[PDB]
Amino acid sequence: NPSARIMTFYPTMEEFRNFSRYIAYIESQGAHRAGLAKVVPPKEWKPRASYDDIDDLVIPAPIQQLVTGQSGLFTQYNIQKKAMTVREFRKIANSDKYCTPRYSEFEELERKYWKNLTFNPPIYGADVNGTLYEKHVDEWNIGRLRTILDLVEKGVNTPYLYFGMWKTSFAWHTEDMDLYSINYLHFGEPKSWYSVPPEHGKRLERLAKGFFPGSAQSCEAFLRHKMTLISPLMLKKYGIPFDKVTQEAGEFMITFPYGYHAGFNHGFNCAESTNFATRRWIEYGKQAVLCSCRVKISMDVFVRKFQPERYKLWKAGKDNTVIDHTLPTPEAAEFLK
Ligand SMILES: [Cl-]
Ligand SMILES: [Zn+2]
Ligand SMILES: [Zn+2]
Repeated sequence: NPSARIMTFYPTMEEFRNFSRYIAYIESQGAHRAGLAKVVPPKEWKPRASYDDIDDLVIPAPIQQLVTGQSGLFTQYNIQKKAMTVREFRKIANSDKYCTPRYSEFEELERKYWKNLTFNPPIYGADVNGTLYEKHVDEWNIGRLRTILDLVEKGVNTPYLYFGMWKTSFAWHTEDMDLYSINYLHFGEPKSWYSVPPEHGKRLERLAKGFFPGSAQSCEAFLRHKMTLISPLMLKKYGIPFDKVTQEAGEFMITFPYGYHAGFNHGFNCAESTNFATRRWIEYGKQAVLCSCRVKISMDVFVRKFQPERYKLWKAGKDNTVIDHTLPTPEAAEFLK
């Protein structure tokens, strides 16, 4: 993948059955170079039979997202609201005040998103501790991915739900500890995404530091606050390489270590997310620039199990390793030959 473009995968039931193995395969194809990838599950596969029974589910901390800014540069302020049900949320999402505008092409809804993001602050039913997967579903269960991340246990290994409405957005960020993430769109309107290849993440970081010097002087890793919104036109103007994709109901999105992403919701929808790891991530986690002011994992456990050679060297602070973002996960051995 020398273009480092967002790749889409259509695994067959046999390919899909093993998660970490498929993640290894996609990586062998160079999916990780984009920072983001799309996986379409086999037609037969459904994580839940019906999403009709979830009306009385509680969103405990709804956030009214207030955006301030101009000419492609913005800051999102999350005003916590009183707990509400999925029924209360769906009624607001679909109301004449908060419903999706009329549009033809996606290019139109995007244009409208970046014009109106500062007006009529929507509510986002974000970071809801729970799962919509049924107990019995073994393939790609966000609640139990059984990645090397489980070594921490031996609360970022838990799943979170997101109830979105038109114009609700997520700011530019990599995952905490520069981890991988899985995002499944359970039902509803699409979710649009923007991605910066990990090989260019430092150019986005540099750009963001230039625009928000107050923020940068206050916290080294200020993008981790998940408050910074940057227009694709601003990225294009400052020559930051990026790509866009639209995830539709019943699709999976994978974010890779140090793969900056941001996006917005088209209308009323629900998506489940969690973090996961591969052997590749261990150097990403060790090297990660964290938020000072303000999720932190002690790498020691991983460096003792997978890098025993470099353990005494790293503990000392002599492990001068340099991350190659083009390199696939060791696990992709069986798929690279
Ligand atoms: Cl327009
Ligand atoms: Zn994310
Ligand atoms: Zn901070």
